[PDB]
Amino acid sequence: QVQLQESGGGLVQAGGSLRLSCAASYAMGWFRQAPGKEREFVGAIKHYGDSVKGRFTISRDNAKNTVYLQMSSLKPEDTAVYYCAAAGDYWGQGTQVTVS
Amino acid sequence: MDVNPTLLFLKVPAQNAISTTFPYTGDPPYSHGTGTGYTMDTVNRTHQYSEKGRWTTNTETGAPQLNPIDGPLPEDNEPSGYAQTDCVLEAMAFLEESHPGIFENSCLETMEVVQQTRVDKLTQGRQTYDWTLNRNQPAATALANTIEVFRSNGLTANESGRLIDFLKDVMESMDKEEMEITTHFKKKQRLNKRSYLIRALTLNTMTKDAERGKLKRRAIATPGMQIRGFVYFVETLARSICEKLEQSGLPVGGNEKKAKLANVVRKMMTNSQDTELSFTITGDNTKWNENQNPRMFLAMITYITRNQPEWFRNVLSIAPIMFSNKMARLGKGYMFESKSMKLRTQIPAEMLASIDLKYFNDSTRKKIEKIRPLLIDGTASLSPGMMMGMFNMLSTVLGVSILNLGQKRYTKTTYWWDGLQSSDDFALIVNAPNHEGIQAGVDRFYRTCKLLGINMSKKKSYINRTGTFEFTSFFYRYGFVANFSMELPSFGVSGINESADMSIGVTVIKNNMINNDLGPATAQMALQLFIKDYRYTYRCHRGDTQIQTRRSFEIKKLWEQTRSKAGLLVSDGGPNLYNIRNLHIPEVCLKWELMDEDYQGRLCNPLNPFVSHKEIESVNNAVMMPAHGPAKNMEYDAVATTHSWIPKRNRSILNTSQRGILEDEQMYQKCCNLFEKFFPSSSYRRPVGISSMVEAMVSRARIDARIDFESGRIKKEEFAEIMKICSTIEELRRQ
Amino acid sequence: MERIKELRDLMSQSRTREILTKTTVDHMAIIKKYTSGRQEKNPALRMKWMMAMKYPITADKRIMEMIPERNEQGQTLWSKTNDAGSDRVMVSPLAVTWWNRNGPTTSAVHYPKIYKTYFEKVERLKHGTFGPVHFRNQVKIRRRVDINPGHADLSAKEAQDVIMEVVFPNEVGARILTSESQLTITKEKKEELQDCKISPLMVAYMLERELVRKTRFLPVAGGTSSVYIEVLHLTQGTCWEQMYTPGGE
Amino acid sequence: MEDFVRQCFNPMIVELAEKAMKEYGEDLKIETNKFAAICTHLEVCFMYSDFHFINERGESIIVESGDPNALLKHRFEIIEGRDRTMAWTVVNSICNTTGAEKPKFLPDLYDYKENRFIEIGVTRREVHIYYLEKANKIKSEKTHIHIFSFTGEEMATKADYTLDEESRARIKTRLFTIRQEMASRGLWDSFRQSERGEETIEERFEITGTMRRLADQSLPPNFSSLENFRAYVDGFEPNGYIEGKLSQMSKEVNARIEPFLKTTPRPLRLPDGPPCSQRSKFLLMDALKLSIEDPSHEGEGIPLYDAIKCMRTFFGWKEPNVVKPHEKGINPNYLLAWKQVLAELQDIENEEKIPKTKNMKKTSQLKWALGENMAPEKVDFDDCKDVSDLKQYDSDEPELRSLASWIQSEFNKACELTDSSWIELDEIGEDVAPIEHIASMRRNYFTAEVSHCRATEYIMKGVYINTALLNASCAAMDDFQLIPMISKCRTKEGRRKTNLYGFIIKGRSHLRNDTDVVNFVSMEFSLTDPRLEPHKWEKYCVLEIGDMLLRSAIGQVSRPMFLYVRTNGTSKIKMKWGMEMRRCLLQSLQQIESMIEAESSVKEKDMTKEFFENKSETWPIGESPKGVEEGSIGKVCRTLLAKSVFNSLYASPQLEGFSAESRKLLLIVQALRDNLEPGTFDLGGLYEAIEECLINDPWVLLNASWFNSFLTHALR
RNA sequence: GGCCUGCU
RNA sequence: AGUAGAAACAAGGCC
Repeated sequence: QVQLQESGGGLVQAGGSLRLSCAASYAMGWFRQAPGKEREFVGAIKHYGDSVKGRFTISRDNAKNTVYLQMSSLKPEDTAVYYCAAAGDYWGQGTQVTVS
Repeated sequence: MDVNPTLLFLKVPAQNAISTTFPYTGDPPYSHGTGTGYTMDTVNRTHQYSEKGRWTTNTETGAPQLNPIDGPLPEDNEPSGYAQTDCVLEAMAFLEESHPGIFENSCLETMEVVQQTRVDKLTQGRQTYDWTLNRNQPAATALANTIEVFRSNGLTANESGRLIDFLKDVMESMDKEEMEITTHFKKKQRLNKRSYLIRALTLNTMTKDAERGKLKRRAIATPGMQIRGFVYFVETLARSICEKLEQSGLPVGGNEKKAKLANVVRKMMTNSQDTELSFTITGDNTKWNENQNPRMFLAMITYITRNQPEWFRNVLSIAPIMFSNKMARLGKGYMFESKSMKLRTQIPAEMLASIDLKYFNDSTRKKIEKIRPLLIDGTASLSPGMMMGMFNMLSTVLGVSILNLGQKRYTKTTYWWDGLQSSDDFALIVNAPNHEGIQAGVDRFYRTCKLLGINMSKKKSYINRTGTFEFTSFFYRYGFVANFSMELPSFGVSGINESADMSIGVTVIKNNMINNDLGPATAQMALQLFIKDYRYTYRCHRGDTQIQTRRSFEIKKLWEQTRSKAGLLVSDGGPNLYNIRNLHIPEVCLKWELMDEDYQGRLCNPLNPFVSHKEIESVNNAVMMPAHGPAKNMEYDAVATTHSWIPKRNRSILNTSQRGILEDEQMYQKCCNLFEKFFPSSSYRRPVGISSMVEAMVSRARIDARIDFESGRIKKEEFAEIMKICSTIEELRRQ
Repeated sequence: MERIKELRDLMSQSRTREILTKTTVDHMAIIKKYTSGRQEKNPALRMKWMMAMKYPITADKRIMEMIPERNEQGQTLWSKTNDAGSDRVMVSPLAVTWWNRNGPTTSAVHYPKIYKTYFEKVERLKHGTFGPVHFRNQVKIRRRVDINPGHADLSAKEAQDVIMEVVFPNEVGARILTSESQLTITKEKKEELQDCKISPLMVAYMLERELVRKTRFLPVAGGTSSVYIEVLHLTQGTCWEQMYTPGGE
Repeated sequence: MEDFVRQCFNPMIVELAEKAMKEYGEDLKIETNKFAAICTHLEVCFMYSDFHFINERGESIIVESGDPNALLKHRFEIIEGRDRTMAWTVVNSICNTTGAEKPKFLPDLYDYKENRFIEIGVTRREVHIYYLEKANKIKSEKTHIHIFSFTGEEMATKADYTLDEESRARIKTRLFTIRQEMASRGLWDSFRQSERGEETIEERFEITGTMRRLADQSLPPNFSSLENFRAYVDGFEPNGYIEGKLSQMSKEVNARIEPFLKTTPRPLRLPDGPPCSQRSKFLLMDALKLSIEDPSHEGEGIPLYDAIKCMRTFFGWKEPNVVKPHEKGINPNYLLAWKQVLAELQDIENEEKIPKTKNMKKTSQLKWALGENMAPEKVDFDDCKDVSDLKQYDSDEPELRSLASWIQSEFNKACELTDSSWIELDEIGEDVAPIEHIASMRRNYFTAEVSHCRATEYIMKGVYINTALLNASCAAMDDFQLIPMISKCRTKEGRRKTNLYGFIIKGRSHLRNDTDVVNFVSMEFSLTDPRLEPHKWEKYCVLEIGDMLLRSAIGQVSRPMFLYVRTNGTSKIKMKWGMEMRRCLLQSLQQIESMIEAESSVKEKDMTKEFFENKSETWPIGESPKGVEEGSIGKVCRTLLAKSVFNSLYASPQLEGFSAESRKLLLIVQALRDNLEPGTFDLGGLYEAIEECLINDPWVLLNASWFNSFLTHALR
């Protein structure tokens, strides 16, 4: 019943900024998965992990049915396959973010 | 002419001048060295009075134990510990029948107390054998050390704050494979199951000093902390039982003892008609404690606790179960001297198991040879009988059962008997129509006593016609006669402090005037002598004299400074206004109207750095060990003055490896003072709960800052400062 | 301010921090009584032996900043060496007498109000009237009598809540006293001792002594009244009776 | 269900709720819905209290995040989230500071504007019933109550809602979040009704493990388990078992009564051996006094100057020489010590001001006399095991010694009057009651009788000597100290006088235990020649130091004047008990006053004056070869005082044992004399108990001889 | 020689 | 030597 599509990923500079958005068909989460690993918690809606706190901000528009993740001051260690959005059981396909 | 005071008894009856026969004006006998010899002698004597029992080896402690119960009946008048289970059960049954509802009620109140008792009740006790250090220490210290060890080992049920939970943890500790203890020389040492069992079942033996009335010294014992809770519960039950028995005299004072003795003698003699003869036996029991088997106390309690919740029966039965397997530490050891090489040595008692016997004399050699088979890990198994009156009240219960077993309903004969029992001492009034009847009655009473493991000392006992007898240094001759020689040692300076000593002395004079029939002129002489000794002890002379002392200068300037010198306290070099009419008034209040306001204010100043009060229990209570009796406490009336200082402590801990105990003392006292300043009622009512210190202290800081702003000195600046300081200590406790 | 400040200072050091953290409130009493000092077996012998030493008594550290280290001739009054297991310092007995001749003075007018029992005894005796002494055998019979003449008809526990609410109003807890006699006692002893600064503990102890009924068994002949039992030593003897009437009657 | 509280709520609240769970002692695994419900209650309490601040006005300042400032006051301050003790602490503190009324149950919050409590409760059921339910639970409450319920409705009395409505929208959004999250979970099969107020527990004290096996080994011989023994006890009923064993028991177990007649008691046997020696710490019967006739009081004065002045009052000094040796020591050391004492006394006399206390030089003489460096050095057993001489301390019965006639004469002359008053009593409150006047008159009579008595002089001597010795030991622990024996009396003429018996040199006194011994050497002047009763001075060394001339009708005697010198020792306990010798006066005079009161209870009148003046009545107080001699009441006073003084002087365990075991026999004899048909079970045992206390003490042997004489005179 | 303790 | 009496003191330990 809840389909999810992520937008706003791509190739960015180190110290740059990026606004991920997930459109949905409930609480929301943003999770990430690096190429060499399983899932890592980023943000939920608010709470943020240690590795991303102060840099990243989660927000939602319940009228637009969208959850946003505003990333700033990006590091090469934010690079992940992929930034996935989730609804709680329902998982997006994820959007590629690569920082360099 | 040769003077002879004893001939005075040819005109004055013996009891009317018995005070002359009490040499209580000289130094009482003291022991000088080890008590190991006495401990070994007591163990051997206890084991050989029950030699005909049966031997076994405990599977847990591995120690040899001797069970004489239901053993062969004695065939001689020598002491015997061969008590018969059926006979004692029948005696208890008859006791219940003559007093229906005694056991059930007493068990009900005991159950209430046990299930509402707290752990802190164990701190209200004198020296106890701490097994963490293998030495005697104050009850509170030993309890704290044992609790710390238990918590370090994983037994934390005592955190519930209930004595029953502490005992549950104690029993659970018995089934542990390996416990850990701390030793300073800190080193962590591991104790296996058997070693910990023996350390929890052992007793510490010492020599009793200041014991007047015998040529030879004796040994006494002190148990550990694991077994004191069960003992407390058992003694609570026994006290509740004896309080319902008029034939017992152990749980009462002296005057009550005299009243009951008078009542029983009047009842026995008055009811006796002209045809019945009456005889009083002033009996003492030889080897009272050595012939009382803990298994028999177990039987008595399990009969008492019939038709009761099984948990109550178990908790009350745990104590005699541990006494039946009790071990005794031999003692300090033995000191040897070599005059050829001019040296001395001190060997600990634990070496007695393996040390050669060339150093010991014949008597000690034989004692060691006889006690060695019972030595297990430096301590001797003492199963057969009690060591030193730990179960006083249960022994009194057994004696009262014996006394009641001759109510003329169980005697089934013309003769009958009654009397009063207080452990190790009794008065027995036996009536019978003829001398043959009296002889038969006394013979049957003695025989029944021998069936319960109780022996009558024939050497220290005698029988006469009723009207004259003795009981615990109370001489009855058609009415109790005052002695005043038992209280003579208590007429000096007690040794608490100046005000306390003054009040205690005057109160003792007053009491001995009320009870021990002290004369008016004698009381005045006692007051004069006490004042003289008090002034000569505290260096506080009248002030108008030229007696140079270390304190005669300040006293003299205070004297010359004061205008109304009649108001000065004797402690400050003032006149004594006490008299027979003023013996019940504190010194401060008797001289209040005569003091100058300046001296009065300086004296009774709350900010004085000398007065120190710890708890409600230790405000005006002084522990004076009376001569020829157990340690007792007295309420003394006194006003908190600058003279209420507390004296210096020992200070010898600084040269011992146990030096860190003082740092722990200081830190604990600092924390306790901080808590008291945070919780003013900490002393009067001991706080209860399950939270930790800093939580309560920080939270009360929050609230008190708040409200003391809502009216008081605090300000927003200070209130916020306190709030964020509370947050700071919070995050500090986090890390 | 201060209190939380020494709290923070204590928590600064690791050992006291651990003691504060792991120790629960219930164990308060235990650790407070935790001491290496044995209870003396023969107090008189050592009091007669210690008083021959210099610095035989103990006093709080504050004494070092109220009393000079030496008097006019140079006799030392206090020492800076602390006691065995406390922060208190050992001082000489002269520091007591010194405090009574040049120490700070206060207003002791409220001590009579605190120590009600003793001052009532003094007042009762001061106005007493003696009588002739009659010499005849006295049949002293032993009876249970109440010694405290000011007991307010309350038991120990019964008056303990009253005492707390009078002195420690905040630590009362659940209890709110129902009996109106307790209400009036609380009101009176609250308004009477509203600013007395002797000590909370001594105030509570003396209130307990005054209000709580206590009873003891004594050999009496006549009398039997509470006021007549405190002077039982002066009115009744072995072969003499001294008629007496306390000031109260 | 607990997974929900794992997931959603923050740590702070979950551990607060876990401690509240531990509070009342019920376990979380059996019923968890209570945990969730009360943690949601606690959460609404926080979320309602926080984010709400106030400044000096009312009109709370609401900030989403508290900025750094002193303006961090909280609008609502929480009650719950604390222990019951602290919750009631806050309740009482608020009541006492706010002057408000104390509620009987737990509130949840306090507010300033309206100065009162808030009891927040959000229940599953609708508000309009739970509100008045908790209202009727709380009696006559002014604390405002406010409750929510899951449907989203709010209510309150007074139509009062105490703060912003957006906060309440927050509350109900939180509420429906809870609701339609359980919707995903599915808990309402019990969520509405899961707690019914269960409070019950059974106390369990189970014996198991090792402690059970111990219980199986603490039974009678023929029992196998505690279960079986308890079953037997419960099934046991009395069926005449004491009678069976009484019949079967041997008849030799008896308590036959042996009649006690006049011919039964035999005299106590005294030990035989070398005569008994002197044990006192000072001369009692052979003391000599050098005096000055000064006006100073007992404690008033300086010791050394008084001693020197008294000694200068005597002329006739001779070079000292040995008269009677110690027989075991080195008498030349005693001689040299005496001359050293004299020399140093002169040395003090020369200098400016006599020191209050003097220290002496530690010469070899007093090193030997005071036993210095003679204690064997303490070592370890592992280093001394092959030494053949190494053995225990000598522990055997003391040497046996027979009684001598000197103690009898010493006691005889210890009860004799003197030409001085040796007691100067203190002051007492002026007597106000007639009974106090009677007491004072009695006391004055006894003081007049006993003050002129050698017993009082011995009391003062012992008290002063022991006080000085104890004080010197406690002060000068290391260095040998000189102390002159001083006692001050008052003559018949009324002139005060000082008396110097001799000197005491105290040695090293590092006394730790109450039994540790301080050694001193005592020197005392005397005129009694030691060549007449040598066995009484076994441990003394006696020199000849001068000649004395006392006025007598036989020209003038010009007697010799000797010095008794000995090494003695004491201990802290002995010093303390010897410095309380004044209670002998008490003991004695209490006995006499008891006699007087007992006799006066017969005749309804005080009988003291006629007893002390008429001297008609007399008591047996000694035996002469003619027969038993009786003396007035004053002589009885002096005799009892002397007995108490000698008890305090010659105290020992032998004395205590003999006193007890002879008081027993005295009571038996008194019963016999009263015609009370006394009987004994083993009189030989009592006799053996008495006779084992008599070993070598002169005082106890004299007491035993007195007891034998009393038996001989009694039983007639 | 210097310093520590006196119921631990 | 002395005190004392069923075992001790006649200083202890630490450098």
